Amino acid sequence: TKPHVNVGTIGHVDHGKTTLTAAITTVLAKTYGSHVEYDTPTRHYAHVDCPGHADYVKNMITGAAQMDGAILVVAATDGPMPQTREHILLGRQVGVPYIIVFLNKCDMVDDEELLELVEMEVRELLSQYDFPGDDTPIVRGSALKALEGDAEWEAKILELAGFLDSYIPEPERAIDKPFLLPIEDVFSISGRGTVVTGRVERGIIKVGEEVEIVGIKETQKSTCTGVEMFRKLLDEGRAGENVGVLLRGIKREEIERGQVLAKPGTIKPHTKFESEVYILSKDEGGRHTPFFKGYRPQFYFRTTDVTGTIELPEGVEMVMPGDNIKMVVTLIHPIAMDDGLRFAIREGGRTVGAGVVAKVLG
Amino acid sequence: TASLVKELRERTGAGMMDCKKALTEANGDIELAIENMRKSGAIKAAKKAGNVAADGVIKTKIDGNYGIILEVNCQTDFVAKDAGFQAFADKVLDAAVAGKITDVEVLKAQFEEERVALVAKIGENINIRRVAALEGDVLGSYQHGARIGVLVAAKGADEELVKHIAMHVAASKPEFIKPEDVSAEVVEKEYQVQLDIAMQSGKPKEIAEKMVEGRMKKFTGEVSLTGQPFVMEPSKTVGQLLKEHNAEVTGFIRFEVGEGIEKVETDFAAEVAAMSKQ
Amino acid sequence: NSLSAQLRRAANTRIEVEGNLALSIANDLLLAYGQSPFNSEAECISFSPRFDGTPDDFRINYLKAEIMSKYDDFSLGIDTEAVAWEKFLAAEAECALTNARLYRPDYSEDFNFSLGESCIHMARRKIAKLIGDVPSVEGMLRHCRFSGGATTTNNRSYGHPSFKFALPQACTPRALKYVLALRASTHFDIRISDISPFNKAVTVPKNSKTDRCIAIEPGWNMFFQLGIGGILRDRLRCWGIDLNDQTINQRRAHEGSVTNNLATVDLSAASDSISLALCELLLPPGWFEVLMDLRSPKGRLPDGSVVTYEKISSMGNGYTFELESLIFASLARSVCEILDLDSSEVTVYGDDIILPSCAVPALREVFKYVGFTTNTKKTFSEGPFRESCGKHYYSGVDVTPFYIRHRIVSPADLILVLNNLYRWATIDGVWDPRAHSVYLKYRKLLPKQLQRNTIPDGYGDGALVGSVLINPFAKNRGWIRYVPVITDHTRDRERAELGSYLYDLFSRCLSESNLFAIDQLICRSNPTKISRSTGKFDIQYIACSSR
Amino acid sequence: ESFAQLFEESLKEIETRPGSIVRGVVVAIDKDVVLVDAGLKSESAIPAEQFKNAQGELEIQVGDEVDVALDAVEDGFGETLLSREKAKRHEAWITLEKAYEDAETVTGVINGKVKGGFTVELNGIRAFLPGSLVDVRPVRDTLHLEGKELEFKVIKLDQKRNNVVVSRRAVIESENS
Repeated sequence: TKPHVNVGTIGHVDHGKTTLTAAITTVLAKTYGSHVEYDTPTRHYAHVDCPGHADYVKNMITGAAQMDGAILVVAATDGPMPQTREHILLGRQVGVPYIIVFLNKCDMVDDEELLELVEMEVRELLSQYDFPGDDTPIVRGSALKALEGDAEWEAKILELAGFLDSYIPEPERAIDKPFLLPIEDVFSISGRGTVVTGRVERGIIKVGEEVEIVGIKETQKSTCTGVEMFRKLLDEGRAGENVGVLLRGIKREEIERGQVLAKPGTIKPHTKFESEVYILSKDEGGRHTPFFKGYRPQFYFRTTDVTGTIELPEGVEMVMPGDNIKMVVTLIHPIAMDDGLRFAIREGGRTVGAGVVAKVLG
Repeated sequence: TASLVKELRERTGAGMMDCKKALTEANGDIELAIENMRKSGAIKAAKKAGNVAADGVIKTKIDGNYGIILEVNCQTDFVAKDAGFQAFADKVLDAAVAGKITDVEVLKAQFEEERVALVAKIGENINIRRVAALEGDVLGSYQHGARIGVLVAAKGADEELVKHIAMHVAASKPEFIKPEDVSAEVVEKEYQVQLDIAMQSGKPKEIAEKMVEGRMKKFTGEVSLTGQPFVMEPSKTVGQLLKEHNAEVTGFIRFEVGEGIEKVETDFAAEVAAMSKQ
Repeated sequence: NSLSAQLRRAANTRIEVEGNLALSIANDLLLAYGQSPFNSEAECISFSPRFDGTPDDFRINYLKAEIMSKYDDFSLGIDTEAVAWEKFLAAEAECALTNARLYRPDYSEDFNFSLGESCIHMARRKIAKLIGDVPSVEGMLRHCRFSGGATTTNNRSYGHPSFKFALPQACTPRALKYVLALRASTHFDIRISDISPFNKAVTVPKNSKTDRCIAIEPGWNMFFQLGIGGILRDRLRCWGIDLNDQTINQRRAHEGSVTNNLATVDLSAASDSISLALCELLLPPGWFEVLMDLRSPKGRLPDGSVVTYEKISSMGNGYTFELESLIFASLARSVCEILDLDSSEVTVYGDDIILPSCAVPALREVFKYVGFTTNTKKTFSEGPFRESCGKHYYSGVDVTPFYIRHRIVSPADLILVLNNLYRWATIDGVWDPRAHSVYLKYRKLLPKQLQRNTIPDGYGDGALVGSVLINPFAKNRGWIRYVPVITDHTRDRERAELGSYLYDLFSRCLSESNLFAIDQLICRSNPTKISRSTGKFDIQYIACSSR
Repeated sequence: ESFAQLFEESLKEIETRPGSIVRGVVVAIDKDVVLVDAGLKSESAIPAEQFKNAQGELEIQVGDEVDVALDAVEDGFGETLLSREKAKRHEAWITLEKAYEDAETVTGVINGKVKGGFTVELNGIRAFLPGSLVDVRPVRDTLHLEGKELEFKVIKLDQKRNNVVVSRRAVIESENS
């Protein structure tokens, strides 16, 4: 019943990221009653550490972990590092909206003013990359001192957790979003009429509402006669539920799979768009043969495939497997789409890779 | 004072407390501090040397009919994209090309005093992995990411031709140029391997011998650049493309980051729980 | 236009020659390996091999004993499905003997009661430990489904679950109470055609000398049976038994091939062998009650005759596979436990069992006591030869043969046979020079475009397996490589709308509980489309890759 | 989740519903015929009810739940059809009912050792006899006979799930009166 927030650690290797998250788990468990997940009294957290840059680029594109916030571990004994700029840069590139900073090993610091130097330098680093360096939370402390059971030091971990809850907002609920459902099948019933079946992705649909069926063909509108599951006939279409939707006035032959039933004006059909994609390697079950400008694969959006052609960014020609690349895809026919949507790349039913739409185009 | 420490750190890039203690032992003298840090940098690298460097970059550059390809490795993905690491790799590369250095140990020992400072500054173990050269009449060089790069020298054809050929090399990983140029030891290795597969399949002497003898014919072409199907035009092989443009290839070298390293695995959750077990 | 139409033509070109082409291929293949040809249609089925000698000889001799055994067009003999009915009636009489024996023991005949009963108790305790007192209604429901072929109501064509939801299905007078509960759980109309204890028993082709006896259950009965069988399959994982993966038993058979420590045991009449009594003993009355409810107590034969079942369930039942698996597992684990052996050594997939050889003589005494007959020419506890789950190994090497089960007419069948020969006679794509000549010879029976058209292996039998890079019909569109294949030509049928809709809503209802693994969450399941096949052939382009 | 609830509750309701009779709904009525749908494609038709007493418009109504008895293919025979379990085992459990509640000596025969004890087959049913309860003197029982008929008295049975613990020493130890 509690919300779910995906976070992660980023920074230098020996700066104590691991020790920090270990301290997090231990203290949080000690106080309030491959990845590590823990719990606050309010929301649950899933912590993921990135072994590299392209590792979490890939991990972001595949949709495995979309990081809402990340803590930046920097040692005060050292201070910022030459590769920290690349860390924050990766922060912007992956598009993580919030970054919290934790200064580690502050006990070994000689003077407060030095800690102020490190602070101002880090805030400079964040300000350069467009993160709110001045408004960003920084918490001093020691993970090593936290694990040993010292309460005064554990308080800093709880401070970091409090900042983790307060500074990072709750991800928008499915209900809070406007109504969308993918259409898997269409039926024409005698004495009932046309009904489309599916699982509502977001929003709520209620009887009497005017809904817009948008997809391959030219977008059209019809009103909801009813909503029902197997057991009961329902008044409402609440998101996440697997249901079917009675439509009024529309014919079974006028609706295709791949089309969506959405709140009018909220979603639009599109053809050309630019996206960041990842292509599976041979051992990952993808193609062992690289591709080029004339690539013509299938793109799976939520229900069915749509053939599309791609064009590569300037500076790249060959695309080998096992790597991620931004590319511009133009479909042969329009699919209703929003930015941030995830799609699959398929050849004859075999998934060779996946992608996420960045910027929609005309 | 602190305002001096920030000056030292801004001048060097060494760690905060390292600069603090260096300035403490130097009694305020800056140049003395940087000297002591300079002499501490060696052991500072020596302690980190035990770590394995999986990541890195492949730099390649050509001088006229002469060319040089090089791998230099670090232990993280971010350091490889750092400006200092890039400038260092470019420095050693340009020095290798202009100096025509075919010996790895030589220029590895040459830049050591710089590499230990770059290590002390970065905080990760970095070192020059390997270096090689290639010479031919027309040589193209293709770079796919910073992870993999190829240097291809051939006679005739054109720059675009050797560009595409280089891309094909980077993609297909050819061991040899022509099926005739294949090694005998390699052939014997695969011969005995496939023969062992054949005999483990319950097949008699003659049958196995003939089968494997037939298999080597295809294997040689598979491991050879000439026999491989051209990436750009899979409808034809590479040698057919060469014959079409009437040109031959003298040599090629392909480098990829992390070859032979094996990249020792690590688990985050296990480490976390391990520290939570103390 | 003409490119695909040429293949569309050649696919529908009927290739026919004198005599039996299957027998010609078999005899020429035997001849290539220097073996005695079949000089009659009898020698095909009658040939028996010997287990000994070089594996290369045994492979081709076993192949000889196998390949033509399942051919159905033999003019040899009056052989019928009647033999299968004799085996059925016999198996039932024997199951009655063993039923009355399990219920009330007559203490002096044979069978080692001491070992048997102890095995019974132990197996019962282990079983009770596994599944529990009562089956969960929730689990049953979430695994309850319509699927498969004909019911006692719908025939083979209407066997699709859509037509099952559309058309009323029969039920057992016991299991009725289930289909009522279902009816009360939905606002939709749940109908039953009639209420009958009888299920329709028939015979599906198996071998030339004998068929296989298959049972066809009522619709709703199957609907729930698949539920309890589902939860049984889910429960069998704790015993280390994966029924969705049959390769483990094959690997272990390969292990028993060399070491000869692990023995394999096969059971033919096992489906008809499982006693009511044996289940009332081995199973808690909680499971036994729903088992008795959902099962068909009686049965009907095409002769019009009726038979009350001494067995619980034969083939064509929802839980029968999972049930006999669980039971065999219980008994065998018990056997290995009495002998102080690892209980994880025994693995059971259906009636195919693998357990350490030292456990065999005790096991065969247990099975003969509980009504399972031990076939010595099937099970191998000693010789270098071992077989399980479709794989045959001799002294470490796979001797697994192939079968020509049908008279070849269309080029597609010839391609199927040629491809089987390819897979059997090749190692990593290299032809054994013996069979290669037979291949090449009979490959000239194919039209030219059907000759030179090649596809990789595992892509189906729609073409000849070989190097696809040399394939002239390979078209590169985009950077994906497409190749044409033979495809059974289908014309669409009208579908039941409310039936498919109901099937959909029910498939959605219980589906709440079920980098690479995460991006598969994007894909969905296919909508209902009904097709009927035509005797003709079609050509379809598919995407392909060398590796 | 609620689906399993409704299904299970309705199931238990049907089991609790007595007789071979089933639920139905009146589709339509006539003078000599009332049509009631029981959930099968063939609706049942009945002549009788009453004539005129309470019989009239208020008596029977469309959409009212009516009990329909169809025993035609209904099997109380289909159980008794299999003669092996029915006669023997029921009366066996009856004898076992007599056994519990002021225990009586019953005849049973040991077969083989289970883990903690031995199995005894008493008539149709099987039971478990503890190993420490074999006799007064705890001599090694490995040398003792298996397959011989003895007499024991039942300690505890679970009556639903089948587990029966029988004591051998009950007749012997408690012999003296």
